[PDB]
Amino acid sequence: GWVRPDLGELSKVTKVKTDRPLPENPYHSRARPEPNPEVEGDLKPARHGSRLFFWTM
Amino acid sequence: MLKYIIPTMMLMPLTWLSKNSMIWINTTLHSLLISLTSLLLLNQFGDNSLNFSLTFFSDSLSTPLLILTMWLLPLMLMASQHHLSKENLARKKLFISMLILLQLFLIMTFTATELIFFYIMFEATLVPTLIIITRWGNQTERLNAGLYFLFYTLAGSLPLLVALIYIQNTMGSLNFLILQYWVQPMPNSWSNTFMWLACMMAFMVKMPLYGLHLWLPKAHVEAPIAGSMVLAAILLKLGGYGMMRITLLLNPITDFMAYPFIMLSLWGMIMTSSICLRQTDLKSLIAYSSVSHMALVIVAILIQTPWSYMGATALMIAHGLTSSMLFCLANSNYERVHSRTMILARGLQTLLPLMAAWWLLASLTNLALPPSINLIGELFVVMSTFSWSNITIILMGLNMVITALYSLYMLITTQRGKHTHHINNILPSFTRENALMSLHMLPLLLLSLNPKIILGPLY
Repeated sequence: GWVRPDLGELSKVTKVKTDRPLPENPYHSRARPEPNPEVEGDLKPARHGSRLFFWTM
Repeated sequence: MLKYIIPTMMLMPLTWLSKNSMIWINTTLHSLLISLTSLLLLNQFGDNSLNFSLTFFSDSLSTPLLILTMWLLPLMLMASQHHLSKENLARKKLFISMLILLQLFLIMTFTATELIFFYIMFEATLVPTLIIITRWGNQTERLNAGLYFLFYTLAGSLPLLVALIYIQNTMGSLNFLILQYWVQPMPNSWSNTFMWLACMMAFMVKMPLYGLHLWLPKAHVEAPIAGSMVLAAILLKLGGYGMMRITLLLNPITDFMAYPFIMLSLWGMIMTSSICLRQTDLKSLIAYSSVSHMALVIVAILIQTPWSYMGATALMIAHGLTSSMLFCLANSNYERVHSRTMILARGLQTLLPLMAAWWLLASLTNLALPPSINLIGELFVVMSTFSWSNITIILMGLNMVITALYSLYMLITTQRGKHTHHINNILPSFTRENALMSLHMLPLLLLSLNPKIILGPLY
């Protein structure tokens, strides 16, 4: 028997069932260190303008 | 204080769009009106100072100096013709506007709340004076004089900015109240000593003291009358004003570190009063006189007595008036004879019969005549320094003897005894010069009646 595979039927991405489970963290690395605290919310007008030497507001 | 800032601005385009031979009358009239309005300031009472903003405020030290500035403007703006009356209309307007802008930065500087703002307007006062004395110096070393003026006053005045920024970012803001009400003692380390030496040495350059005083006499004998009188009176008394304000900080280390400046000031006061006894070049005598009296002012500031500060501000205001007037009489004699020397222009008792009264009265206000303000200042400085030490009053009285000697020699040299009878060009005295003399003398005598104004913060 053994029908020859047509060009290009040795292609065409394939499913397969397994028995072992799909892995988490296959790169055997540590966890993520820290997120950055996000600055959100509305903003008020500035406290007394510039707070430089002078030029107050 | 904005009611004094903004008409000083508005008096500037006045000079531009006033027509030919009418700029003079309008500027003189309006600056005298500004002088009345300036005299309306004097409100300051008792407990606090007065605040004309978080930007402007007036201590009672700043009030008579401010009225002195806005009173010395119209006197100068009349004083500065007949040596530029033949020049161009555009250059004339540029000169008058330069004096108005210099008044503006002086008012900026005397009502400076913040010391940073004080430094900026300090060297803003420094800027136009070089242009004035260089463009109208009327001699051949005016370049040398303006250049020494510039580099001395900057190179002394410049690390003061670094010390003020350091105080700005180590103790918060630099309002004089919050620099006050918070000021902590600063112990005898070395960095505190260098900060003190930077600030006090910048103002030492500005006064000047003896080791740094050749700054001054070239900038007076090689300068026009406007730059000379404003330079002497308002710039030196502005330097003293600044030292008075900044010496509130650095309380303990001035006793440790303030002995050699007292020393150089005293011995150089004696040597400067000695050097202005034998010179020619009549203009220079008043310059070294100013060096002597401001060395006396420096001794008065660095000792820290309320008697000393009252005597200091009285001596400042009286000597500003006297030295400005005496510069103006020297320019009057130089317009009579194109000499600048002293042994040439002799006589002048026979001729010019009225000018003898102004020479005598200005020489007696320089003599420390006893009801005048000059002796009030010198007397309280002598009282405070004899409280400082029982031995230093010898130098004060020796300064007194030599001061009377050179001042009265300056009187009896130019204007006593024999005309040289080869002069034959001098005209009788104009009404302008005597109007200027009466504008100088009469406020000094009327303050001699009531000197409760000019005594400063510690009244």
